[PDB]
Amino acid sequence: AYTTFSQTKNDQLKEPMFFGQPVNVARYDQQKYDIFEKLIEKQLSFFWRPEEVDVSRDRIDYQALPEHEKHIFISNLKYQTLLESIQGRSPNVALLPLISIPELETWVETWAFSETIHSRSYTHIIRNIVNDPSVVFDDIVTNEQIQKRAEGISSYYDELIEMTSYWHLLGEGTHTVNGKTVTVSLRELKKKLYLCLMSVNALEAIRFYVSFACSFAFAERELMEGNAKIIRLIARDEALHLTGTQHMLNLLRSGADDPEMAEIAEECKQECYDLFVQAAQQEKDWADYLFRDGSMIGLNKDILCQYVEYITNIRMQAVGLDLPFNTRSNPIPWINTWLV
Amino acid sequence: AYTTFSQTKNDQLKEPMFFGQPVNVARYDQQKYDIFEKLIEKQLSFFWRPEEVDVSRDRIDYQALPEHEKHIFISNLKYQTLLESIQGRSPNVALLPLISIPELETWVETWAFSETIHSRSYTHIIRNIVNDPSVVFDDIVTNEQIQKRAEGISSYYDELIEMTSYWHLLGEGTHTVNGKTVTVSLRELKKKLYLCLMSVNALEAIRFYVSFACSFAFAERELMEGNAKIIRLIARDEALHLTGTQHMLNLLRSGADDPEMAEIAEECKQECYDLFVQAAQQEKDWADYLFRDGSMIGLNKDILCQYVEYITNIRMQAVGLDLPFNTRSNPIPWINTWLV
Ligand SMILES: [Fe+3]
Ligand SMILES: [Fe+3]
Ligand SMILES: [Fe+3]
Ligand SMILES: [Fe+3]
Ligand SMILES: [Hg+2]
Ligand SMILES: [Hg+2]
Ligand SMILES: [Hg+2]
Ligand SMILES: [Hg+2]
Ligand SMILES: [Hg+2]
Ligand SMILES: [Hg+2]
Ligand SMILES: [Hg+2]
Repeated sequence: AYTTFSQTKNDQLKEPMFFGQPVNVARYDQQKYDIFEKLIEKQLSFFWRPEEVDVSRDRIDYQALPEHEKHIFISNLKYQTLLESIQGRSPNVALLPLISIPELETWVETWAFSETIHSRSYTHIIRNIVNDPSVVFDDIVTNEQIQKRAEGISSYYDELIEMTSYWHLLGEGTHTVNGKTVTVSLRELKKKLYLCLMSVNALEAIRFYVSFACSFAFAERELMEGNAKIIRLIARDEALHLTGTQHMLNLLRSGADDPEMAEIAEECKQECYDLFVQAAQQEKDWADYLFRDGSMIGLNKDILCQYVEYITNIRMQAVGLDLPFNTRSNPIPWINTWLV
Repeated sequence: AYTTFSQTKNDQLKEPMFFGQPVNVARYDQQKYDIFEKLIEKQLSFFWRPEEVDVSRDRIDYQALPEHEKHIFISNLKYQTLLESIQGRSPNVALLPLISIPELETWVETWAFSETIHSRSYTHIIRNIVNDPSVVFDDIVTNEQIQKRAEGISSYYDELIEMTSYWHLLGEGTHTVNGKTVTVSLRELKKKLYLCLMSVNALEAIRFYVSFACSFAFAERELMEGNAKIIRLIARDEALHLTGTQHMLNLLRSGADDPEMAEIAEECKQECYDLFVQAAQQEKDWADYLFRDGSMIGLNKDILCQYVEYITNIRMQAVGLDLPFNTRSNPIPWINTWLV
């Protein structure tokens, strides 16, 4: 039931963010939610190209690095790479088919485009510090260590995409497919989207900020500056992305866009709380692999874990959830000079 | 049966362009087909922002235009806006789920992204020349003459998107759904893909160039110069887009990438020919509507129809189809001043 161009003339200012009539005309002179247009404008003003950044000295720095420090750096790089690979394609495949207002549709495509730039920035870095990228990229797919901290991400997406297909093909109701009953409920599909968005918010607001900490730690000891410039640029974009998800979630919760959503959100309550708790726990567990062969002066499992708790409470509070960790001060205040 | 991150370790250099294992890692250090990486790089170096273009004198230019010329300029602008709205979302929703090589996946997202900048530019022009933009945007969806093309284009995308869902959900074979038999054939799905591709090739290779001629006809008279600067940037991007689909089609029909597709394209060869000739005929009928109230300096239904046949012959030959019209030279060589 999906269409690339709905022939019905509708007031786009009256459609909900999701599940309404598919967007037909792309206009930007007006918007139901001005914030998405502001995010497109900001992101476009930040346009950058990784190839231009000078990472020529990073090879000398990396080579001089002690083995366990090479391990920490390259492992952080492999994870960032896997997350961006998924973020480059997923927002378009999972959200585009469900969006019903123009500014949000375009923001999703701009956001996803920026992710492919990040992925491209990692190839730029890898190529300039290793003799063969092929070894780095192949290890990403294998090595359960990586897949372990990331387990569940592709899960939330894949499930949303499949239920969305059944909905477009069969419509709401109970059906018979090859002799088996299949139920299609819009209420359950709306729940699937909210949970997905929450997982994405956790990915960009928490999982990525933990990785930045590891990157900037090297920058503090005046090493890997080429990588550092790029990470600052990526972090500047990520702040825009997390703002977008925070607004999507809070607007859906308010009930002003779709009352049924506010009702479902109250039911999603414990589930979204738990997925944030699970993500936080996965980041900590990943620390065990990062510091397998040893840690660094100002960075170790303990400090990283404190930062995970510190940032998770901040992110969860921003979307109205209760805080799972003890309140604390920033454990690595030096990172502030690198962000913003 | 689609996944945002396939857990199987595969050689991305040995996968077909389409219908293979879904892309897992996003890397840009190598590629099966260099053309797509080349295209991503060129498109990125061309980055521009419509806001930067001064269109402050276009308002007075438009008001002073005779009645029939306003009709021409605005009808053309609305058709362009229509196609751009479709091209900004469709390649993503229709192709991403079927691609199996990383360079092609990112090119498609980069391509789609560039189209949303084109949509943004038309909003920039429209509100700088009409006072009440809503009137323009609403006519785009309901205009009977314009829609005499919207459904045909949308139909090719929609049918491919629907069959793709059945294939991903049920797989090949004879199934039953709510008392009805439903057959799923990969061979038929392959044919559907070859068709959106031929259709989109005709769209960017022919439909858009016919509209460029009209825009630059005004620029040759020193009118609507802000509009002209923007169409020049747009046309520069389109040359890259059509290069992309031309390569996809030739790789699929030669048999180099997928023997089966080559066998399929050979059997539906007459259908592909009729499809291209049908697109040229619609552009001819349009020129008719465009000049129903009179012509202007440098353009008329006859000169325009001659350009359609000239450009159509060139594009069809590029993808292996016989020429439908008589060969001739370029009817309007002055257009090269604004193109390539
Ligand atoms: Fe990113
Ligand atoms: Fe992001
Ligand atoms: Fe375009
Ligand atoms: Fe295009
Ligand atoms: Hg999501
Ligand atoms: Hg998700
Ligand atoms: Hg860290
Ligand atoms: Hg198509
Ligand atoms: Hg025209
Ligand atoms: Hg024309
Ligand atoms: Hg064909």
